[PDB]
Amino acid sequence: DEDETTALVCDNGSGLVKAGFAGDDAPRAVFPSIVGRPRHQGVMVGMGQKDSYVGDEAQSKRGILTLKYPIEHGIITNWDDMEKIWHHTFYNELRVAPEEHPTLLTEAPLNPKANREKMTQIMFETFNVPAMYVAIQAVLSLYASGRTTGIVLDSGDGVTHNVPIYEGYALPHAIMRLDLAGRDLTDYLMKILTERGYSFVTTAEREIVRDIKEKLCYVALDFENEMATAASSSSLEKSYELPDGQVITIGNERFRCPETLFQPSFIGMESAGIHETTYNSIMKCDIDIRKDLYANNVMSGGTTMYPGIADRMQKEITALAPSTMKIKIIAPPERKYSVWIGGSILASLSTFQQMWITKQEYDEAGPSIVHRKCF
Amino acid sequence: IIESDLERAEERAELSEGKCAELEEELKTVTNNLKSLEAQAEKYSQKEDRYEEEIKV
Amino acid sequence: IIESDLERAEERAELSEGKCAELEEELKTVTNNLKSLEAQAEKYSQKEDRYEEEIKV
Amino acid sequence: GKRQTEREKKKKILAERRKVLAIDHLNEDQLREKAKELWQSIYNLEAEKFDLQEKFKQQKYEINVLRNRINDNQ
Amino acid sequence: ISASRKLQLKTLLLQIAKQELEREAEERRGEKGRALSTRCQPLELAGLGFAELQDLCRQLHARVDKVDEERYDIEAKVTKNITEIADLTQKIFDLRGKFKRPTLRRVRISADAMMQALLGARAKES
Amino acid sequence: DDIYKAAVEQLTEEQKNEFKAAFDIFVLGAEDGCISTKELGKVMRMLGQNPTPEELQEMIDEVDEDGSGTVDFDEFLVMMVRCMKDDSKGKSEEELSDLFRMFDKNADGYIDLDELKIMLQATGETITEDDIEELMKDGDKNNDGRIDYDEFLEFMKGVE
Ligand SMILES: Nc1ncnc2c1ncn2[C@@H]1O[C@H](COP(=O)(O)OP(=O)(O)O)[C@@H](O)[C@H]1O
Ligand SMILES: [Ca+2]
Ligand SMILES: [Ca+2]
Ligand SMILES: [Ca+2]
Ligand SMILES: [Mg+2]
Repeated sequence: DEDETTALVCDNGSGLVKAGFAGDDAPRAVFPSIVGRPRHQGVMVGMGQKDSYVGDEAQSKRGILTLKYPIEHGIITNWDDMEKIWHHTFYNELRVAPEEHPTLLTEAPLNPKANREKMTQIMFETFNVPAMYVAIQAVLSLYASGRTTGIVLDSGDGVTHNVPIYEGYALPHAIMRLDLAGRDLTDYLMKILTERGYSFVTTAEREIVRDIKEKLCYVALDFENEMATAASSSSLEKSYELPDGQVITIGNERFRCPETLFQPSFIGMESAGIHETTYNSIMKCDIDIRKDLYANNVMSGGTTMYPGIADRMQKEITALAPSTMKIKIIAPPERKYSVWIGGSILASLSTFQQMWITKQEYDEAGPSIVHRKCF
Repeated sequence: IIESDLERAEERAELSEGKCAELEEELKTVTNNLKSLEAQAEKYSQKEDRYEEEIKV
Repeated sequence: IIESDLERAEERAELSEGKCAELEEELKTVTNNLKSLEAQAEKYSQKEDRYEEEIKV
Repeated sequence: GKRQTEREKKKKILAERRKVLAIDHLNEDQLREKAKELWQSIYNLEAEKFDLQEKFKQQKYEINVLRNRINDNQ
Repeated sequence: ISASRKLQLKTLLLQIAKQELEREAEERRGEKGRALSTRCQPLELAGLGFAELQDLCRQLHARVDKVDEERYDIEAKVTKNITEIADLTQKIFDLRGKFKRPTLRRVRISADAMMQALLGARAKES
Repeated sequence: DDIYKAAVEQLTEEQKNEFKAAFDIFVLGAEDGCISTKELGKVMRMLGQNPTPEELQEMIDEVDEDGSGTVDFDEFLVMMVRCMKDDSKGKSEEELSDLFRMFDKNADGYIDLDELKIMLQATGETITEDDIEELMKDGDKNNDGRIDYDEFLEFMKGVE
């Protein structure tokens, strides 16, 4: 299927795995990060004895399979799910073995050392891979953006990373990760819908309402004013049609769901909102480059697909920062895949072909030394 | 014969309804994006007018 | 009964096809207006950036 | 952590079949016949390996065949 | 043409198929014999001393371990292949099921009993 | 129909004469000169067992070669010889895979018409072009020029 000896770019982002060959502009195999496990034991004869579903095979059946998240906040919980999702991506979709081409994986900023050593060991010992490389997502996203300056805000599913890069310079001391993202928003919407009257307590419905949020939920331009005008609703409340057919009616809750990002007090945490944390990060940077960080801020992550985030960011930053300079916020189209796109354009360079880590040196050095070599 | 005809008409209607729902979701998304673009364009227009006035001053 | 069901299925298929066609025309119109508005907004932002450079100078 | 132990068990499974050999209590003539039994073991081993190889080939064809079926009834 | 001719052709296909399978089995046995003769060559114990036999046995043990390692790798590959084949076959079964469950009609009454009950003494050849 | 017509032609002349006599007995006084659902059910009652009407239809559909909805002599032989199940005892899945492989000698996943024809040539029997076309159709369902493994599996019903 592939006639070019190039690394397979597999972005294992929290919530959605995006795998594809280098050189492509979009991932071909896109599936959620979920593992469905046979709950009961059947006396039936003939069905697949497979004890571990994955991807679309699990999405197609969520009532029988208990759903487990292979990644939580960033820390890898179960490694069997890791081996399952890579083995599946290798021998069920791509139809190619890892013994013929490299593999450029993308990991989140500020992750545990155990996670890195574990994935590297599974990719070297178990699977025969000629070479591995771990890369931070923020750099590849800035590559795909086509710039060298700005602060990347990557909001995945269970973690949110703010990474400032000015004039092509990483700042490992300022990268601050906060576990507020799509899962805590799904939980907030679920508890407020339970407050509305429709109560559910199973994961399949949780994924359904997550999809409903992805499709409908947006960000408000003025929270309190929308609350007041929605008190007497007319066009502000919408009636959604569940894929099963049950008629759901959702009004203001939509534009109050992502608001939890701006007010973490809703989930009883002393952490500051994403905008205030980004602002504090800007103060932690130097003054000289702060204006450039204001003018080149970039966004990444699937959570940014909601309509109305750019305007909300502009008003909040204008209210926090002075209103004398110019603070333009740029969001490139299809930003979610941009990271992966970067991977593709990063795997075609010959120099990058010279910066890989082969098996033998890793085996003698050991995983810890490999951690030192990368950084 | 009539059961075969019913099955074919049902499959046709199901396909049409699926495509129609996909078109509807796309329409909403594109309409929200267009509304946002119109609002932002209006802001840029008023801002550029204000900046031309400031240039004269 | 199966003939009645076939008639109902044909009616629903016709309705869905008509609605899908109407939505396709609406989508084409909205995309035309969308690209026009995108061009207008790009022009406005370029003029604003020019005015900003002039203000600084 | 169990996966690391799995790789360790892979090496340990290769380790279990090998055992210490003693050449001190044997004489000149016996060692020869004993060498022959080691040789037959070698022979035996390759045979099974060969079998596996041929089966592997066959199995690969199976895979190919199977793929075609999903490409004809989709 | 007739259907009996097609059945005759099909059964001839089956027997010529079986003979081909036997020929392929014999060829595989021959290839196995030749590969064994090429890989594992006999020993040469004539003229070896006490320590030389010891060193030869140690080398044979090392070769034993190397071959077992290769066989274990190939067997792990074969097990992965078995798993993949089972998965793919079951998926194909689920796909191709739909409406293709067959049976042999039971109202087809056995001719012997039917022939006796219809004829009596006239039924001798059937 | 395949195994049925084979068994029919395997009958002897005296057997076929008894079959014609039994046919005349069944259509004795009939109005269509053949054994329809009515006459078949009458015969079944005369015997003892009772046949379902939908079952009578499905049976007449499994013996006719003309399209009359009734059983004539040419179909009487099939209806009176179908008792032995010739297409039973299906070959093991491994044997079926071997069959597909040796019919797919060039290792491609498809039994092109060339392989089927050379196989028919190799069998030795005088292969008629009509036989080649009928077998090619029986195997290759979608008529793309080759018999895949699913179409090959379809080729095993009525075969043993
Ligand atoms: N099309 C979409 N619309 C809205 N939200 C989305 C969409 N796709 C993903 N998300 C949200 O983004 C999160 C997953 O983001 P992720 O795939 O990790 O981004 P990235 O791959 O850029 O790191 C989930 O919480 C999900 O709710
Ligand atoms: Ca007839
Ligand atoms: Ca072939
Ligand atoms: Ca075909
Ligand atoms: Mg992200």
